[PDB]
Amino acid sequence: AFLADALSRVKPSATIAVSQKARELKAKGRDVIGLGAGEPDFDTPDNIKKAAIDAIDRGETKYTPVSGIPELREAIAKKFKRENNLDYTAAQTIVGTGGKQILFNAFMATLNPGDEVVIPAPYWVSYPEMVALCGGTPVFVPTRQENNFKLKAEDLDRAITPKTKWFVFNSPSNPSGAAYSHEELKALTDVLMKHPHVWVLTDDMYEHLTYGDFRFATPVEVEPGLYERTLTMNGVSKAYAMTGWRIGYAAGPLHLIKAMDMIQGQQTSGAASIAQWAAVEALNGPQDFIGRNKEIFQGRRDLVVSMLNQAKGISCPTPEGAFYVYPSCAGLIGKTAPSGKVIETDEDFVSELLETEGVAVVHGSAFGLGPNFRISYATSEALLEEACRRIQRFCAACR
Amino acid sequence: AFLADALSRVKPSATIAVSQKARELKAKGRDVIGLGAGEPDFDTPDNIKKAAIDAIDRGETKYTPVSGIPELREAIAKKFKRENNLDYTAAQTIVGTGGKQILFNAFMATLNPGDEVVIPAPYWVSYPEMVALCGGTPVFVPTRQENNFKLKAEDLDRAITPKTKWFVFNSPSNPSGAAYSHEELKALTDVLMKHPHVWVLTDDMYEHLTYGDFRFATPVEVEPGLYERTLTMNGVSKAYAMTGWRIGYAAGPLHLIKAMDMIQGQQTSGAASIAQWAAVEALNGPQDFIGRNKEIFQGRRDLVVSMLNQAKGISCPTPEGAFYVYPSCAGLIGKTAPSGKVIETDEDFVSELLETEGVAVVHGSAFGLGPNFRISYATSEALLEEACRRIQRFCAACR
Ligand SMILES: Cc1ncc(COP(=O)(O)O)c(C=O)c1O
Repeated sequence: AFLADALSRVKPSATIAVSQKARELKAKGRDVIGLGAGEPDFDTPDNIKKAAIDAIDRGETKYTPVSGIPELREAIAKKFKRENNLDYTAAQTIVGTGGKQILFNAFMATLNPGDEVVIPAPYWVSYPEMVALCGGTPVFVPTRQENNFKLKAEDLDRAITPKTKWFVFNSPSNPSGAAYSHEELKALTDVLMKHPHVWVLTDDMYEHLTYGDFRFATPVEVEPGLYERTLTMNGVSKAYAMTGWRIGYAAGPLHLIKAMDMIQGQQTSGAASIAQWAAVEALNGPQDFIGRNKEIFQGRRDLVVSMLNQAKGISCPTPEGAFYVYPSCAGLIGKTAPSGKVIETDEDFVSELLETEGVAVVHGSAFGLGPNFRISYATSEALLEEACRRIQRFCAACR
Repeated sequence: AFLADALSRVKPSATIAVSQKARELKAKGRDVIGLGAGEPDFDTPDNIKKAAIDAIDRGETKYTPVSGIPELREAIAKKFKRENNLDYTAAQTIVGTGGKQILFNAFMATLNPGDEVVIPAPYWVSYPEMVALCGGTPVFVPTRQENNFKLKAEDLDRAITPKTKWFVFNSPSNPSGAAYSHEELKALTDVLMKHPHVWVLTDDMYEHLTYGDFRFATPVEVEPGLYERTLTMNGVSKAYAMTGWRIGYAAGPLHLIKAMDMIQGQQTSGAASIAQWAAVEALNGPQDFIGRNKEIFQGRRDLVVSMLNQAKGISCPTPEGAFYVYPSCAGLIGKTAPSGKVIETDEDFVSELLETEGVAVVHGSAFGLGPNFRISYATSEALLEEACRRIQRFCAACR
């Protein structure tokens, strides 16, 4: 037909559908609280704004090298050494239009029909969509809430086959907020060292959003033996409240970086020049924003964890990173919502919650693990408190 | 293998190669004049820069709708009506990270194995690279310099087969600077009306760079019968000297725009927010920059054409738009260059010109039609004059 056969491999997005239903409820006058934000509710710090404005003033308005301006590729190589104790040259780095484009082109540069990509559940839904669009086969490995949504080494090992090309490792996790300690990650790298053909795609986007005394670690830092088959991907979107600017980056083996540069050159050429100069300042400038926001987010996390565990039938683990919680609604399965609807799935729970209380969350089965739902607490404490009060009232009314 | 088989369908780029030898020669201390620019030498106009700075100041730093902020999509729909007398709603528009991403995802959203894409030669080198990467088959149809590189209806009709899905229409053209009059375009749309399965991808990027009394016309304006199978693509890169900002756009039928949006959502999630607000001002603001640059560029064109036609063995047509000339070196084929090397191909002419005179151009066979070479006159008149003198000296020394 006219559209590519490949598009049929991509399942419709439950997350966009939730945003759409919420938007429809607000349009007809309902008081809706959205709990699906994927971006901080803070503006970009002034120092980053000023650097962008400076680049505009100087006339940095021309095409950049496809893989990034040299100032930013250098800043990225230094960040990987300074923050993650990894050794990359600037030539091993690539700047994309979002971390999204890094992941997309890593897959488009590598996937052939029959290639498998191991994706732990719950997963960010864009991961299997990209793999499927690029023609690969997602292979999902479920985690369990009793293990705080973290992968068991034995489950990772069973999922790997000679057809496995990639293992996607996202810590801290969207949607669960789970974050692997050094020792938890070492158990997984020990498995990967037993399957040397499997490349590792590590999504470190939420590196700087971690709570308490948790210490972030990335796969090649934990296992240097993974250096020649890992793409270490990160970005400024979450850490620096720069989601709109679209700057992500990665570092890895030269032959992969060259292949992604070739595809990126056909797709977008380099990322917006002004946004790249902004990202240079984000990485090289003062880092006070990071510490300030850890405290703000930890308080929001604590509020939501406290309130959700008071709700009838709800159980909420305490996450260690990112700004998501992944509570279970297992205690409400089989009960009758206020509307009369029998709650048979987490999708029923979430759609009844939205209609009855105007609180918009995403059901866990959309991310590969239920009966659960995701809440993003990247919004005000007043809105979180009001939304959790409504969730408490809704759950108490289920019979 | 680890890298995707699709990558092997893309031939290595001669445009990057020549840019490599020029950079290398410059490193050895040669005074190189580069005539392979693809971007205005002027900076982004101040009104656009100010709009960008305003957007930064007030915090337009969040994720946008994937297809673009509503202000820009509305500005695009209004531009297509005001400037091209086309009727599109804002829902029919899509904003991408460069015109490249518009073109790339038009193909990625549609191409299946065996789908053919008719590309007139000389062609922008990225067109067949995109088609091949996405699995399509480029089908080249040569034009003649005697027609100033404008396709004849009979030639278009002979290249269309039942497998043709796309016809790529780039006017004014990179590399040739040819621009089809309304009359000349009607000859091709008359053919396209007889082949209803062929969609039209019209790349109007150089719309606002035309000379003399020429009046730009776009296919759907010429033939409204093509409305339901054309993607009308354009951008701010060339007209507003915004190459580094990466904003391109298109309008077309909703079923294609929605497919392109789905793919763009997986790739970038939407263009840099600050750059979208700059492009709002580009389209809606004063257009004095366009008119000013027509005069400046026309004078550069006249200078380059006249000097090239004084170079021995060179024949330079007068382009109607863009900022390229596509002179023939047919008169030098078989002569011996100053080095003593016999010029067999235009690739030989171009590499000898670079090595002997330090002038960097791109050989015509890279664009599918020779013996020719492309010169960009988006550079100062002093540099064009000096480069053309060197070319004259080189050509005179060919025996
Ligand atoms: C886990 C994860 N990876 C990658 C991304 C991409 O972030 P961006 O493309 O905005 O830089 C996100 C954003 O939603 C994310 O949550």
